[PDB]
Order: sequence, then C-alpha cells, then structure tokens
Amino acid sequence: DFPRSRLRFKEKLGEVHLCEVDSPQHPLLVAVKILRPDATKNARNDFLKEVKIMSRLKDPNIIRLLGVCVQDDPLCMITDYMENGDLNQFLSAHQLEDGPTISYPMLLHVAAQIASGMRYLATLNFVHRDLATRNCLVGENFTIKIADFGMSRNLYAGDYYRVQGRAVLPIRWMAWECILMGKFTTASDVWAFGVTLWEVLMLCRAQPFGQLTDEQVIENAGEFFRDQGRQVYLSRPPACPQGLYELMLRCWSRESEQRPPFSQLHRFLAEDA
Ligand SMILES: CS(=O)(=O)N1CCC[C@H](NC(=O)[C@H](CCC2CCCCC2)NC(=O)c2ccc(CNC(=O)c3cnc4ccccn34)cc2)C1
Repeated sequence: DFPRSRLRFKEKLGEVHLCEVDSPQHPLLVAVKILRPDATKNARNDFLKEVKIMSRLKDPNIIRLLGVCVQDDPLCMITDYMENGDLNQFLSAHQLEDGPTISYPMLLHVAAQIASGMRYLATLNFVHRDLATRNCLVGENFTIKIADFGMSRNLYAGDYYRVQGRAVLPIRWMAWECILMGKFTTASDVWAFGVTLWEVLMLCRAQPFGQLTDEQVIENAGEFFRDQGRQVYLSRPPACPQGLYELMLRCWSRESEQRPPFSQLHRFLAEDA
C-alpha cells in the first residue's frame, strides 16, 4: 500500500480528491479516487478491476496508477493529476490563433500524443473502446493523457445511445462494424481516433454528425455495409487542411485493414513539431 498519511488533502474534484505528496521518491500533486464505504459489492469489484488494468499501463500518454490503498477501507487509487481537466472542456475554452488561443501546430502535438498513446496500447492488443476527447486529460504545456471516465457522466450523456438491457454505445465515434456487431478492435479504435482528431480540429465546437439523429447515425453504419455510395462522412473542420482531412478519411475506410495503424498516425501527426 501507498500510505494514506502521505496524502495531504488539497481540493475535491465517490469522490476524487486533489492531493499533494512531499518528497515522493514543488510537492507532487496526485489525484485520488475514493470509493465510498457504503459502496455496493458490484462497485467494489469494478474498482478492483480498474486497479488491475491500470497497473499494467505505463506510457507518457496514458494516465498512470501511482499507488493504491486497499488493505483498509475506504479503497483508494492514486493517479497523476492533470491540471487542465479533460481535453473537451479545455479546447472548448480556446480559439484558433489568427482568447485563449491555440496554434494549429499545438493542435497536432495534442493529436500526436493521443496517437502515441493509442500506439502504446496497440502493442498490448489493448482495445480502448471509447476513445474521444472527453476521455483525454490535459496537464502542463498541453501534455495529453488518455484515460477512460466511463459512460455515465451527465455532461456527456448525449454522446451515448442507450437501450434498456443493452450495453451503452458511443455510436458517433464507433466504426460501422462496431455499430452493427459490438465487435471492437484496434482497427475500430483507429476509426474512433479519426473522430477524435476531427473533434480536436473542430476545437470541440460540435458533436459528430450533430445535425443527425441517433437513428440516422445507426442507419449510416448500415450504408457503409451496403457500400453503394450512400454512406456519409464527418465534414472537414475549418482549421483542417485537406491533407490532414485525408488522413481522417483513411481512418474511416470500410475495410479495417486499410485503416492507418497508430504507429503511422502518430508518425504523421508528430512530424510538424
Ligand atoms: C473496463 S470498462 O470499460 O468496463 N470501464 C467502464 C467504466 C470506466 C472504466 N475506466 C477505467 O478502467 C480506467 C482504466 C484506465 C484506462 C486508461 C486508458 C486506456 C484504457 C484503460 N480508469 C481511468 O481512466 C481513470 C481515470 C481517472 C482516475 C482518477 N484521476 C482523476 O480523476 C484525475 C486526474 N487528473 C484529473 C483532473 C481533473 C479531474 C480528475 N482528474 C481514475 C481512473 C472502464
């Protein structure tokens, strides 16, 4: 166990507490997710599996499990703390340089880190399943950590399609094969990365396919399957030159084997820096 006596409460954020730690080897800031002790057994099991999965994940662009406190109650997991909250709210508060304000190159450096992060996970055959800027965190100097906050935050309910007794689905980010089968792969993670790169280039000014209903997005997935010319695509954002747009379009290839691997996507977005 990490020692509880080394976590000095700073701020609230089942609760997430901003904390600082002296001489962990400025004091180190860490984020501490605390499971309520009235927590159900299902919730406790989920928290122990979230600990198990995070434990194996060690990359500059993925949230990092720093320590746990589980031998006693309440159950604690400790991650690194990202100062600027999730990437969706962060970019929504920004505008493209001609404020605050973010240059085009910085948008690519943001996009490349998410790609470097997905690339790491692909070397483990780890499929994210719900990649989107709302699951990315921003630290200092626009460093990006992929995370997964799950599917039940009110702020983002609209990004999820729910049917009673079914898995809740982030359909507007999902590959056509996913929408039709529940079959998630690294290749489908690539598709969702294409939609994440679209969001970043939109500086998050709109939801994908936002003028179309849930049902129309599902219908669109069927048209990729039918492949008689009726499938439609996310448009090119204002900030996006046509070359970068053509990278996004490759992410939405019908055949998952024609979609770019993350190694290549990272290589191409990291080039400008
Ligand atoms: C297995 S599942 O698909 O069924 N399931 C569904 C429900 C969601 C589950 N997620 C998870 O397992 C991941 C496991 C890692 C994930 C990594 C990416 C690749 C896939 C795996 N848990 C988290 O992402 C996580 C995130 C933050 C924190 C605490 N730190 C903070 O909040 C924090 C830190 N800085 C700030 C700044 C502002 C506010 C808060 N913070 C704790 C956990 C997955």
